[PDB]
Amino acid sequence: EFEFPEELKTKLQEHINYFPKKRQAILLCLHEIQNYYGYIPPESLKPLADMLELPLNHVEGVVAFYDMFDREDKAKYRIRVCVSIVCHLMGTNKLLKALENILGIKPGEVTPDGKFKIVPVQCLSACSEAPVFMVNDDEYKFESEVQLNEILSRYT
Amino acid sequence: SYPAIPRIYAETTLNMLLKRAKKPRVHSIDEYLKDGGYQALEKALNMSPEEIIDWVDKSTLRGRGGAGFPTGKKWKFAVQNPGPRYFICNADESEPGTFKDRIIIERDPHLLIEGIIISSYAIGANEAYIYIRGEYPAGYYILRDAIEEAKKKGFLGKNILGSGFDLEIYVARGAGAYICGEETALIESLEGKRGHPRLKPPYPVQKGLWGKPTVVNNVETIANVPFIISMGWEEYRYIGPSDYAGPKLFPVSGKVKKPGVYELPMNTTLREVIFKYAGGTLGNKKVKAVFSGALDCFSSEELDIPMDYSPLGFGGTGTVIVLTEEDDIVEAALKIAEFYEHETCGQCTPCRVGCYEQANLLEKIYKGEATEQDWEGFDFVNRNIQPTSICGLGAVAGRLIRQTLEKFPEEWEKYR
Ligand SMILES: Cc1cc2nc3c(=O)[nH]c(=O)nc-3n(C[C@H](O)[C@H](O)[C@H](O)COP(=O)(O)O)c2cc1C
Ligand code: SF4
Ligand code: FES
Ligand code: NA
Repeated sequence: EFEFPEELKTKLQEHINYFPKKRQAILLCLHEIQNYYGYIPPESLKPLADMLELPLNHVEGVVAFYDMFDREDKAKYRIRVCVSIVCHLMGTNKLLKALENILGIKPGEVTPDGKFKIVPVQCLSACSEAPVFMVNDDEYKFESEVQLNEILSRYT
Repeated sequence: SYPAIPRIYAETTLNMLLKRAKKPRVHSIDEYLKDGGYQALEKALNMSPEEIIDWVDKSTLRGRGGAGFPTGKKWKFAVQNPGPRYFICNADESEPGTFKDRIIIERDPHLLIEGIIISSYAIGANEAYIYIRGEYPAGYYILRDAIEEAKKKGFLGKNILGSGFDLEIYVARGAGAYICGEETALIESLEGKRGHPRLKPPYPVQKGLWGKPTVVNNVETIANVPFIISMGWEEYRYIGPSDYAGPKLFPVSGKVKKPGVYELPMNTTLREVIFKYAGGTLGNKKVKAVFSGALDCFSSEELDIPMDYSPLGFGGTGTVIVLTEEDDIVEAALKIAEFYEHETCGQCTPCRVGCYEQANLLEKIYKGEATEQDWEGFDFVNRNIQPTSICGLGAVAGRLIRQTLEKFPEEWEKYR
């Protein structure tokens, strides 16, 4: 019953044909699926496994292992907040408090409209610009609530 | 158009690896060529692979990924074994406080691509990979575009510049695991599996990707290869101390006035990095400790050490996280424990349970909820993450924390 929309299927086939061996494309495909849906739909794993010519068990294991993949919550924008040593020292808690005042959600939560999800992550390796956060692929230094609010207003 | 990247401050006294990357923007192939870019590759293709290995060896270049293995020697080990051989650029950079590699990838991708081509030619690899962490999406799109620019100017593809040497560079993405920076786990991930380190020996140089001889080198290591060929090994060896020669990137963060990446010789001291280059501390507060990534902890009495790979030197990757007098060391140690808890792959039992328990018990200690048994258990677990471990993570998960216990006992005793 589950079918990948042609525009996604095409992008997926491109990754599968990119490396010398099909199975090497598993992570590029999973990033593509998550960017398309806003999560990894459990039903997408069987068609992907078939395309990669891998058992479903292998794909499920890979999805479970890699922390960037989320099989439970659909979110238009993922706010990855660094909770490691440098950002902690420089203001992770100020960033989280600002996010709560603006969006009304805490780490691991998704807004009622399914628009934003706060994801706590390890070191994003932009430590000199602590406290760091990402909004999907975009990465920023948190300065203040006023600055953060303006950044978030760009994601509609 | 690429995703937003924070503008990391970058400064150099050597004008080599940061010649262009001191400017926070993408330097495309035309600007790169205008600086004499790809001319070291042209010179390399006119030399034998054996000669390139000899120059890289004589340069004294050592791995910038943390283990410091001599690069030229690593190449000799791989070419001892029959082909096909594979070349891998390790762009997984995920250790807390480490942001040196990304500024090369994002601002001077061609310096890295040129290094990859020369290195691949040296080891006879016709297929190379860049494995870049999933949290570097901009770095990924910049490298894909730069690789295509190199293809169009004939630096990649078949019979590169009429040399008869073929090379394709594939860009692979990680997806959230620090362990995927471990060279055998990186290879497992590149093979389309979970990033689980392999039992060593065999080492990748003998049996790596698809069981074939594989050379894995860090971004910063590779970025030196064009300078070694352009300058020649002798001129390169003149930079900095003769025993730890060449430029080195220092990612500096925490309570400094000017956090960012510094390109400096390796005879620079830790105190010079902090005060002479990074502008001293925020609010001129006393330095309490320096965390060498998630690996070591140096006290305020240890700042006169050189930034080299000597035993008394700073070591690691040159990662400098500055903590001042107001920063709680126990609260800081908890953040390190939490890192290892989140990153153990779980294959080894003392690593799997030790990384979990060190963080769980340390949180109890921090929150004032630890019993005497939790305190004794914490000390035991911290000293016992390493047994039976098959990779470097288990061996170091308790290292920095043990050092805070030894160097800051007054602070820990306050939590008792
Ligand atoms: C847990 C763990 C994580 C590592 N992460 C990285 C990393 O992100 N980048 C890197 O180049 N090396 C990393 N390494 C080291 C590599 O295994 C390897 O030593 C290195 O990539 C070899 O290149 P080099 O000789 O140029 O330093 C890591 C090692 C371990 C044990
Ligand atoms: S030491 Fe830890 S991280 Fe390394 S293979 Fe064993 S369980 Fe995994
Ligand atoms: S500690 Fe937050 S980006 Fe490194
Ligand atoms: Na990774």
